[PDB]
Amino acid sequence: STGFPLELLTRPATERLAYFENYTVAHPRLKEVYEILMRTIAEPAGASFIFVYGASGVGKTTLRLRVEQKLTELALPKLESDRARVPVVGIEAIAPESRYFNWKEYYTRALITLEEPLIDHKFDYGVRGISRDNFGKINVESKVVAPALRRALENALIHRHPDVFFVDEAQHFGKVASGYKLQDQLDCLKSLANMTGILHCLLGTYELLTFRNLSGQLSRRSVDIHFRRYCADSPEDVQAFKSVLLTFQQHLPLAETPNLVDHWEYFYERTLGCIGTLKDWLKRVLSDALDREATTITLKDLQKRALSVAQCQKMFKEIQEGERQLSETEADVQNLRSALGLG
Amino acid sequence: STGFPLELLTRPATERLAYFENYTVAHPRLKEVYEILMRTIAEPAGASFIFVYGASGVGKTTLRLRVEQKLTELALPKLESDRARVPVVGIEAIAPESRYFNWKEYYTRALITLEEPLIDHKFDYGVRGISRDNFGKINVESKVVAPALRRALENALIHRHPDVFFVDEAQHFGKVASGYKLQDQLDCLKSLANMTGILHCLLGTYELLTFRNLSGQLSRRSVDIHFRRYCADSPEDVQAFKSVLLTFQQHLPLAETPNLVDHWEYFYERTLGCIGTLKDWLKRVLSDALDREATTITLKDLQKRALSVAQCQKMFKEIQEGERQLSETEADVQNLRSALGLG
Ligand SMILES: Nc1ncnc2c1ncn2[C@@H]1O[C@H](COP(=O)(O)OP(=O)(O)OP(=O)(O)O)[C@@H](O)[C@H]1O
Ligand SMILES: Nc1ncnc2c1ncn2[C@@H]1O[C@H](COP(=O)(O)OP(=O)(O)OP(=O)(O)O)[C@@H](O)[C@H]1O
Ligand SMILES: [Mg+2]
Ligand SMILES: [Mg+2]
Repeated sequence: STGFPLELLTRPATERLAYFENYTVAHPRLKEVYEILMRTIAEPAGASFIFVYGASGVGKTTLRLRVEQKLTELALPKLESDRARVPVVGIEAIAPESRYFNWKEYYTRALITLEEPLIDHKFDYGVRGISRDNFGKINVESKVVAPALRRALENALIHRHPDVFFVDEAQHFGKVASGYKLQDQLDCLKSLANMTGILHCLLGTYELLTFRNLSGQLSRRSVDIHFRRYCADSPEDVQAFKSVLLTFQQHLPLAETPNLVDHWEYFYERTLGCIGTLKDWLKRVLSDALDREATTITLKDLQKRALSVAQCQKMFKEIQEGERQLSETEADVQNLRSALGLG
Repeated sequence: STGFPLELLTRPATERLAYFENYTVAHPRLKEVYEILMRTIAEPAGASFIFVYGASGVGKTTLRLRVEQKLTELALPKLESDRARVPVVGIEAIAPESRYFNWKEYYTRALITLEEPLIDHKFDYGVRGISRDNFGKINVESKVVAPALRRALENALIHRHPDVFFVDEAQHFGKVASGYKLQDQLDCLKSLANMTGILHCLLGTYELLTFRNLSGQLSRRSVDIHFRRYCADSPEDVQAFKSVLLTFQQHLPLAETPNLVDHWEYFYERTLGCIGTLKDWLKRVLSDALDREATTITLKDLQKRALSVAQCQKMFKEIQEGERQLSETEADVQNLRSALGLG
């Protein structure tokens, strides 16, 4: 069957909720973005950054988890033969309490997350302020200055040599005081990548376009992957969203399968085509309908956990201007030819 | 009976005062908001913030206490088997002495409040500057810097894994020196909730509306619960307020039960429909009556401990602006569909 296992109706509420939460659906936009990211991570070819722009509810974190799992699986059979190598290191950027981004905490937490192998792996990193402990976790004193932590992190990266270096929620890199300091931040990241030869992938919302093409040297070693949502002007995206809604309602662990394709306009209204937001909405609706033990979902149930109109109104405002910066037209190509003299 | 026990008349005034103090009434708005908050807490579904707006007088603190007690009771049967688990942790935000909201005190106070379990729970907090003592109290020195406290708090939250982390008086988060820093504070909170996976509930007055819509990412993961007051324009709210007044006068431990529905316009005028204001005003009147040993209450007595016209006039100005900003109309949906192209 193309739907959920019908045995779940005998199971209690927790099992059905867990099954619905653990389900990952495959849709064309996620598939194409995942394929492009796999291709650009297989060989960087003189690139140090992968910029993955995606709106609030597009699947950035779950895509990162999926690619992390696939990279670990692909590295597994040679990992049995080759040691001193991690497949992938995944970290998330921290929004600082102060006005500027704190690089010392970033470096120490990068060392913490990267350095969790089995205790047999000993390297004796540089600087005397970094070591192991009795629990096997790296201890970092408060007296170590930021360049020392950077040198130790560089040594760890060049030793382990991960395939990619994931920095989730990369929007937090833009919290600085000086207007021009954005270039300096991105150049610091580039310098960290260069000595280690480690491809960095930055995941963030459409705000991350502030780091897009702020320098030509940085523009050369960056790859722009757009995790586009589903539009409404294009009938193809509308049909894709309808099909994904059909797949979701097909696999909902309920006694009566609800009909959802009728109010596709309603579902698009409160999700803007985002897939993670729709999945969370359906999860909350399922939890509500399963607390009352109702054999189905009712419209008013969708109205209960739907996001506020003000919330969805503004999300479109930042998405619409975000896509405008990412819009590539034939006019831009012609100006490139005219500037280059190739006309 | 539907009112206070008649035996309390023989008892001295202290027990009558205590009984009226601990007595709590159930009214439709409080029940609805409590149900919504419990539903949101049970299945956050990728939501890290619950912004519980409400005027000063709606019962936000009492709602928080009731939710805390009910969650503790619900988690008790599972807490019998599984240990090292706190059902719910609640802390109150502190208005800073300086011009900026300090985060070091917030982190250390969250660590103190979160970590008060049975001494058998040992988790060896990160960073060497935080440890236990001879009296079971968390020791935090001035040696540690704010990122170290943040790391220790994050590890403690991950290990304990509370269902929800209540933050009362959340308006104090707005004490900043820069306008963009107001968004930066919420970004820091979002990162803290993301990297630990702990649901954060913000309870505050209508000045919390400055945190309502800012960045699409924050809007996607921020539930809005409105603890609306009882308006006078709608007859249903007037009837509910009159029912609350009637049960309050039924529950007043006096030899003679006064007539309170008659002066419902006055109460309102001096309470604006907030149940907490009515409750504490009646508490003051009853305390005066018990001090005078008077069998009943008079309007005069109400006039003695009422609220000044200037006080209530400032109340309605902030409430009027708070409800105006939170007003969701069908016209607003029309622009959203028109902007989305679904009209
Ligand atoms: N294809 C998918 N299948 C199942 N669940 C998905 C899918 N895409 C997203 N989700 C859900 O979305 C959530 C993960 O967050 P998601 O990656 O969608 O966020 P984002 O909006 O891209 O980023 P951010 O966390 O920065 O706002 C999880 O609840 C996950 O179940
Ligand atoms: N439903 C209720 N039944 C009884 N007493 C209530 C009720 N709601 C509020 N109170 C009273 O209100 C007081 C608690 O403060 P309350 O939560 O009402 O304040 P608030 O205005 O919502 O919040 P804040 O403290 O931020 O101003 C107590 O005196 C409590 O007895
Ligand atoms: Mg995400
Ligand atoms: Mg209160």
